[PDB]
Amino acid sequence: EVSQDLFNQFNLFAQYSAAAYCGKNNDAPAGTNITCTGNACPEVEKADATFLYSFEDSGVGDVTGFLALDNTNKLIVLSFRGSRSIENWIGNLNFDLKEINDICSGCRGHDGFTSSWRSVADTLRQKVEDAVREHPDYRVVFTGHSLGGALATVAGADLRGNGYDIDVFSYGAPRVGNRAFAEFLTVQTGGTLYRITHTNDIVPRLPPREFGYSHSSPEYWIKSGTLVPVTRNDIVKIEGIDATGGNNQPNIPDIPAHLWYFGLIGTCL
Amino acid sequence: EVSQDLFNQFNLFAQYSAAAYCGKNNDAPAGTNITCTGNACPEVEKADATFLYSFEDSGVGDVTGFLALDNTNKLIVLSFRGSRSIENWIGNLNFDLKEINDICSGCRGHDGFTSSWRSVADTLRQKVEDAVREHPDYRVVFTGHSLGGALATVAGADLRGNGYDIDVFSYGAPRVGNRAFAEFLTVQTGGTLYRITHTNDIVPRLPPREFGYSHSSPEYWIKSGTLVPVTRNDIVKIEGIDATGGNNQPNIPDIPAHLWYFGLIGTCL
Ligand SMILES: *[C@@H]1O[C@H](CO)[C@@H](O)[C@H](O)[C@H]1NC(C)=O
Ligand SMILES: *[C@@H]1O[C@H](CO)[C@@H](O)[C@H](O)[C@H]1NC(C)=O
Ligand SMILES: [Mg+2]
Ligand SMILES: [Mg+2]
Repeated sequence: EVSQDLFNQFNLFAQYSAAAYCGKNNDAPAGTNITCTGNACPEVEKADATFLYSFEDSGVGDVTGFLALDNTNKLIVLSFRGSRSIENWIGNLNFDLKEINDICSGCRGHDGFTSSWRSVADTLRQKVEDAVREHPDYRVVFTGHSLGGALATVAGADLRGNGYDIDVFSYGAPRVGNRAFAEFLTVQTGGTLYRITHTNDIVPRLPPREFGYSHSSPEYWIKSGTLVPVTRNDIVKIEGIDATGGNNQPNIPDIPAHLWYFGLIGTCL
Repeated sequence: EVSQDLFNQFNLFAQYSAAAYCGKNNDAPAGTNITCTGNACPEVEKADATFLYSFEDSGVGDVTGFLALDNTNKLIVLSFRGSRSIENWIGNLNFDLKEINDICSGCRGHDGFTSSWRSVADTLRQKVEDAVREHPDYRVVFTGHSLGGALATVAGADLRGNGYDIDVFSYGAPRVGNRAFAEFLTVQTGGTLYRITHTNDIVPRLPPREFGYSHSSPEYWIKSGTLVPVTRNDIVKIEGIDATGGNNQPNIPDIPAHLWYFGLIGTCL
């Protein structure tokens, strides 16, 4: 229940997000080709994909990721990495909200996520703004898995509307803000947010709705199981803020489902 | 390629080997249903498979695994687990041989593998013969991945001939003995050994041939890639002792290939 072209984009940026974990380089020199261990990003390798900027443990919050240039699919991809130990990150995850009137009025965002992007915003903003210059005809995409998907969502909403669209592909991303921030991410122009979830993944269910958090619409839900390859007919678009019938169900969640988004993600062989 | 039935058996015992890693209850009571985390053994869960005897950190070489009763497929499965950390086990691997003339004269086996099996052979032989006694129409299968594949190979060659056939399914198993032991394993009576390898897996290339180690015949080589699903057309039968063309090729080996035998194995999500 998705166009074949959309399914390919979902698959391609899932591998870009996985490359933020399994890239052979975290302190790469700019210009080297992007490769993954254990065949984690086969389609990223097939393209003329090179680094533009890499960062490890930058700002505060340990923001890790890279900015890439794809000459085959005609993209500038900013990819954030999730936590190095997702099992640890889930348990020690804070729930405090912080007023983010700098993005939208009445909006409240997860304090950890918002403050992490700001500490790196001023640096990352020029790196994307220098890349969009030398390649204005290229599509700028923000992507990330787990915490990376949350960072890409905050970064996308903060840099949108300055001359270029920014599309965001998040995989297993947690809730990032309150109802007002969820409404903002749902209708904000200048790019499309693609929020991907997998079965009963626990992370898209955190922080709880009992703490004022809310999800943006729509949701692209993967019904196929863990370690099962994903097809076009295994994805359901679910419209509605905080809608049920997808990842937001009152059943018992699962951690392994967090690591299977079109393939192995969040870890490397 | 292999037949549809043999392909189904290759898949089933790969999950029995993977269950030795990702069994939820390692110190499981006898009679509890066999389940896995991360969907690591869905075919075992679908079957009426229960634990007969579970052993963890047993014997000398930290022998871990379980004996299982499968009433759906009429099987008595002895599954051996590999090393907890495959990377550290590959490095700290001795190449010392020890005479095992009581299995076959002129035969020498890897001193580590043979001594570990002997440290629990008496205990495990009784548990197996007890299960064969109450289910004489059941097939006895020894299986294992990595170090577990080596233990299943030497335990089969030892216990064979005592009234019940013993088939062995090994996945990514290293060499265990000299050429005299390889020819014995190749033509031994009372059961069939299925030695299964994947692309350029490093473990079936250890210990090196230059230290007096040989591989039994034949070889079932999975030529499909890592994180790629296996079809029956992706398995190649290769006859000949120490034959080349499958896993034994003059190229650079790979560790991730060791963790993909029909699915994720050797680690758990
Ligand atoms: C980098 O990628 C390009 C495009 O595929 C390729 O032609 C080039 O050889 C790659 N560089 C290396 C060192 O592999
Ligand atoms: C255990 O498995 C058997 C056979 O598959 C089934 O009849 C039984 O209901 C199961 N019980 C539990 C608790 O899983
Ligand atoms: Mg959201
Ligand atoms: Mg052998």
